[PDB]
Amino acid sequence: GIYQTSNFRVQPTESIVRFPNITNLCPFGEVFNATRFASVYAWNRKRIS
Amino acid sequence: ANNCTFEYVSQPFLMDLEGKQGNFKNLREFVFKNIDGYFKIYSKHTPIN
Ligand SMILES: *[C@@H]1O[C@H](CO)[C@@H](O)[C@H](O)[C@H]1NC(C)=O
Repeated sequence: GIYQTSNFRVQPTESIVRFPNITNLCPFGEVFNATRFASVYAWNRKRIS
Repeated sequence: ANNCTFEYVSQPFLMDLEGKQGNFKNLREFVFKNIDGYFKIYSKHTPIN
């Protein structure tokens, strides 16, 4: 007769990694490299979102 | 306009330069929302007269 013993499935060859970009282009760069830095007593902030 | 929190800048959206005389009425619809702290927005531009 015939007996269903096991299975032989094909395994994935590899895995592809990348990002879809999406909400992007951060202006975060213009924080550290700038001009006219404030003083210690003066307080400053720059929200990034 | 004092007490600030956030300021986002983008180019104009949903506007063109078309010149015609006749029946070309259009309808613009959005979905204003506020969920999870994000004022979500869904839109569907449906030019119809
Ligand atoms: C400030 O200078 C650094 C040094 O190379 C460089 O990353 C860039 O010109 C400025 N920083 C940013 C975040 O753009």
